Amino acid sequence: MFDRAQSTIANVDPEIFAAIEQENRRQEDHIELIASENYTSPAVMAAQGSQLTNKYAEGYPGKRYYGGCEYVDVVEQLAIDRVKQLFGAEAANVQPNSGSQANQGVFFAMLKPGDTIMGMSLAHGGHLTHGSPVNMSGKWFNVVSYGLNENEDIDYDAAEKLANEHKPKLIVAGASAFALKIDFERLAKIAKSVGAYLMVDMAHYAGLIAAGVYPNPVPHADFVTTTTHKSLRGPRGGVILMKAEYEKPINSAIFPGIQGGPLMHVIAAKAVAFKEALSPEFKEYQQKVVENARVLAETLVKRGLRIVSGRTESHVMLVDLRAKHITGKAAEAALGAAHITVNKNAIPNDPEKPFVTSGIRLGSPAMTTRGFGPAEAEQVGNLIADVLENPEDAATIERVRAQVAELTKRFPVYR
Amino acid sequence: SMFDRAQSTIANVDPEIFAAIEQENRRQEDHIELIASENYTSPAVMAAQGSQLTNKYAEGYPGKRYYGGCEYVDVVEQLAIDRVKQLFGAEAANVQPNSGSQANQGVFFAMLKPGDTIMGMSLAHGGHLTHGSPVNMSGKWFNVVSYGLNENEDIDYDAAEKLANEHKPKLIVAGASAFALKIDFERLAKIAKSVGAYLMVDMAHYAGLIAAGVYPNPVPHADFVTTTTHKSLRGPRGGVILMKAEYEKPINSAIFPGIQGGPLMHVIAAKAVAFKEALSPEFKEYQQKVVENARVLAETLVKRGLRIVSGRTESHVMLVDLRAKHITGKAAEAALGAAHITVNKNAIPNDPEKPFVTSGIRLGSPAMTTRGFGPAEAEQVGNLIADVLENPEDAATIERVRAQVAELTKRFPVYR
Ligand SMILES: *Cc1c(COP(=O)(O)O)cnc(C)c1O
Ligand SMILES: *Cc1c(COP(=O)(O)O)cnc(C)c1O
Repeated sequence: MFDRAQSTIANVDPEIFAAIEQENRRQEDHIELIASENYTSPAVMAAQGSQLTNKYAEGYPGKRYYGGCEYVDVVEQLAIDRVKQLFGAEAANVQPNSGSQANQGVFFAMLKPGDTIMGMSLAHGGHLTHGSPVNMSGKWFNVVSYGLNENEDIDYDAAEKLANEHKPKLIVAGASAFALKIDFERLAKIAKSVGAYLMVDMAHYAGLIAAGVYPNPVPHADFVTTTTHKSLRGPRGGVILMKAEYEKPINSAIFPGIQGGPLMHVIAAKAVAFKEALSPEFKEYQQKVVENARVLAETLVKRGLRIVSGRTESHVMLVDLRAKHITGKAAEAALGAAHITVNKNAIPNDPEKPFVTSGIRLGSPAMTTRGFGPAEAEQVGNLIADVLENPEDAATIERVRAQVAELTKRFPVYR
Repeated sequence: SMFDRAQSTIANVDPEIFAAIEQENRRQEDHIELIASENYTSPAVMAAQGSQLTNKYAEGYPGKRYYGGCEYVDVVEQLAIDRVKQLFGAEAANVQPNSGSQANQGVFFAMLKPGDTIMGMSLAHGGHLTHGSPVNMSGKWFNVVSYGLNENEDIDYDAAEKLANEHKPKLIVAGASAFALKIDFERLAKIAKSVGAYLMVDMAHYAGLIAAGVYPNPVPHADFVTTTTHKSLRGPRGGVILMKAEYEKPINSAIFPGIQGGPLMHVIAAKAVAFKEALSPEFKEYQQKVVENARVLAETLVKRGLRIVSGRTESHVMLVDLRAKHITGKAAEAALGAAHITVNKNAIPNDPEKPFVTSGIRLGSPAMTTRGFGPAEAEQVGNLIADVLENPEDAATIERVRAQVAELTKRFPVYR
């Protein structure tokens, strides 16, 4: 059971082996445009497959409850130091188990149940964790939301009025389906004017920010949270960045507040991902992410679709499908049949029900990771439009699927 | 390239992290681990969590996902669910919790509101941080009443019953991180029912023993049973909630969209592997050995003049009262560590020492048993520990024990 020769997934658990093999193949054989998805490196995966899963290391480097933490301390401190370097942060906590736990760490440190918070409207591109009434963020706190103006940019003037009316203890900024640069400096001014903390959840944009191709919230915010996966291209998990004055409450909130033993193998994987993100090659990658998203958007507009906000300045776009008389749900299904993975998403003032929608969200991080360039981004844009224009036509779906197969064979994810 | 498995190795990409991992692998070999919450998980479990399943966003549940493309991760998660239900006889399960802490928090988010009253076992008497500490969520946002041990150092069920009637808790937590005896879950369920409270049993420490049928199963008696997948269950690091079917909907909703986002599908694959291992006859043999080795270790320490809190062990764990040897828990932990025996200090009931000093150490057998120790080695270990406790500052003693420990760790490698 503990011989690495005999204890292989195939020998121990053939069913789980088979499912993993089919998932490996599924990742190769579909073009992934879900904007929150990426492919992480073999080195990152190897780190989280390590024996570091065996170590209980409650506490912090040099300040652990148990002995024997000399080497996991080196690992965690490298992760902290590198993520501080990436974002210019005064302090960091690399223990959060997920983006959700990173956000909850800030809330636990700084708020009490019933306190008022502001966040971006879910209907307008905010995330579940930014105040949904079925998420902790909204169930146990009093939430006021701000959204977009008529031009489909953030309505900063409206946000300012709401902040003055409701006096939130904390303002959340960031989004999961918003294509433009967010004015973090302006949001910091608004927060300061009412005595609120500013927390920026940069999960979608963190990789772009690390590469300098999207604005950095760190100089402006009290707290910045993120996933380590998504555009940062790391393992699944979370990070809190914070001003030095908040180092003690934040660290205390993560442990012993809301977590126990950190996942040290995942933290090793975070450290590896941060080393990758510090490299010149990562900056080139993110430049390509931005270019590919722009080209994809441009192509869809040429084919008669509309981009919410009118343009992208990031990795992501929300496509208004109404000109093609197809719902987001129907588009997602037809594209999936053609081996293009997207997700439905409501648009501002969507006429359709919430599980139907009039939009799809698309992002470039994953296709860019597997090597697509602008010529491929354009091809993909045209293949999408081909499906949208005849979504139930077997021949169309088959033609697109065949073209997708040529692309996925030419651009394998893992070698 | 950055995505060529030939070139993207830890050693090539991140030599500093590679070096630290190699040193940790060596550290695991070279010490005898007696921390009762520690174990060594299998190469197959590690391989699963090193897989490409880390790339998949799979918010929601099997067949009920937000995104497409979840056919294969659905197979994985449902296998995990089915196997853990089979292991414990549970009516329903949620295998998404990121940790034991998140498993507990899922139950609280589902069933309680801030300010509600809960009961849990006293931390001073063997309860866990997550059972109501004022600096943990469990205690900061809820009103906590604790119950503890009687004069015999067993749970004072009569006192727990009186407290439940006085305080009318919405939910009673049972389970412990430093308690050696069988807990009477049936009795606690009667107490909870009598005041209309939910019973949640946090079985993290005991879960592997329970799966093997060598410690009592709380599942027939509790509304909710939470656990880690690591510790005695010997899986990857993460959590599980087991629940009566009538609570399936609130529990699942509480985990997602309530307190988590995308599940860690690679870790869930690793959980499924660990559960398959736990279903095997070899795992039952392992847990029988865990119980035997803990008993032998305890017996040996008693022969050498130490005392076991509660007077005996009925599980994988023991709390050793060190007072007869005039040594603190802190001092014992340090001296043993110098001799390559890893333990942790722990307060005893009515400890005369300050909280970071203590009069006890906690010891457990899961890890040493995993690497192949039997009763002869458990007895040797007991004697080596006593040798150190009797002369903790004596260089010759520490060195002699270290040499003996090195013979044992070379004989019983963790990974081959
Ligand atoms: C995906 C996401 C999260 C949650 O991350 P999980 O690791 O899925 O818990 C939080 N915030 C934002 C903006 C996200 O996009
Ligand atoms: C270790 C433990 C936990 C916490 O598990 P983590 O995975 O470290 O969050 C909860 N309850 C008990 C009884 C434990 O022993």
